[PDB]
Amino acid sequence: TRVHSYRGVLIITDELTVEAGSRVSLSGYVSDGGTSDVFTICRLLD
Amino acid sequence: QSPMTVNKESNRLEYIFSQNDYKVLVKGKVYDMIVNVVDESGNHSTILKQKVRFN
Repeated sequence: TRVHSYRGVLIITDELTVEAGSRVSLSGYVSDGGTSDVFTICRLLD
Repeated sequence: QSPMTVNKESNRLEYIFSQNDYKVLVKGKVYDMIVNVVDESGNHSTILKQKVRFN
């Protein structure tokens, strides 16, 4: 009788996954003119 | 001559009259309201020329 044993290595298996997300943000409004240069009263003529 | 309020929210040029202004006014006189607006490029411009009576 021997009963003699052996020894191995520590083998482990795992599944890893990292995830993320996305969101789009928008801000708009109906045009009521716009930032202009030389905002002055005018007198058009044809 | 007093500055007005450029109101973004209500989209109006407004001014409230106080008790101090009325110390230089007389009840009945028909004054003229002239409104000037100055843009970024420094251009004074008359917008309104209404007449007001404080009765």
